[PDB]
Amino acid sequence: MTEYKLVVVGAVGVGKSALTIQLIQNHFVDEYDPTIEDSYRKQVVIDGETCLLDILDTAGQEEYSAMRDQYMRTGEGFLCVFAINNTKSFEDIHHYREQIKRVKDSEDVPMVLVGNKSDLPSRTVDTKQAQDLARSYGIPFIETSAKTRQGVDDAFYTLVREIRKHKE
Ligand SMILES: c1coc(CNc2nc3ccccc3[nH]2)c1
Repeated sequence: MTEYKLVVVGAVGVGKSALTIQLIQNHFVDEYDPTIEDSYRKQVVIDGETCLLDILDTAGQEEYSAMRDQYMRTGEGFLCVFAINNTKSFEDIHHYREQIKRVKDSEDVPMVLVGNKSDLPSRTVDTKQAQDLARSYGIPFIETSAKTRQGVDDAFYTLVREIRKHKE
């Protein structure tokens, strides 16, 4: 069986806990609790093939910098999730990308750009911003609304295909 090493990252105030739980047991929790290290693995059918998704959600604080290079050495797919309500996270994506690219040590990297909290009326970061920024990276941007379950699975399937075809 094929294992997809994916890691969930982002900023504080986005709610990665809801993103992980929604994809695992299919539940949405409004409660925000900072998780450090939890195991999130589930078998999903990708394009007619059942595969095991090995996902590890990590911290998003600057307090945890030493363990950064650790999970970045095993994780193949980095889930850079930001929030449209937080324009800071939009910028932090570049810094995070820089750190990731620093560990990856490669220009070509199959990653995606997804944002949460798209259900909030306080949209600080508009679509044009992300869509235009994606042009510089060379990777598409996907809107992930875990609130109403829109784009959740869709954005996850594309990532797998990009990585699968890259291994071929
Ligand atoms: C118990 C503790 O970790 C596990 C699963 N391992 C695991 N390695 C990973 C490396 C990168 C991303 C997710 C990963 N997930 C089970």
